[PDB]
Amino acid sequence: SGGGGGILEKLGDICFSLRYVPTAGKLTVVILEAKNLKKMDVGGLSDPYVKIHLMQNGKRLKKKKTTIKKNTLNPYYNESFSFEVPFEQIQKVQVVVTVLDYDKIGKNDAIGKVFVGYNSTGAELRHWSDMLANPRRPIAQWHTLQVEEEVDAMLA
Ligand SMILES: [Ca+2]
Ligand SMILES: [Ca+2]
Repeated sequence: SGGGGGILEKLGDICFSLRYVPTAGKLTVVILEAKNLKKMDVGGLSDPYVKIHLMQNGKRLKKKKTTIKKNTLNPYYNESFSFEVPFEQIQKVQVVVTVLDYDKIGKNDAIGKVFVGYNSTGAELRHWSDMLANPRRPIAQWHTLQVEEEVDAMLA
């Protein structure tokens, strides 16, 4: 129950898999696809890419990013990323997933973001809990993107 703050924001959705291997402390995130993204270019669509942050206690510990897909609101990525998180800390971290529009000049604006892990709620918490309940098993799930203002207030 609960969560769902981004549902009516109409920013789009992201699908990714999570896998956690406790013995090795290996956390794998595969960015699969996004859909229904907000348009971010005047006269056009968006040039989306995805950033992943590992966080704890308001600090960005590690940063990864996908390739950029041009001129689409429904990008497919299928790009894998791994992090090292010891089992004693896996219930105390966040994985933050942000979709942004690439612009050749100017700060790349976020479309929206979500996080899973500590302090996550709703479908975000469910995905994380499913990951932890099933060591070594990759679990794919869709998430609704939420405005950065809101998500960042929860992460800070
Ligand atoms: Ca733009
Ligand atoms: Ca752009």
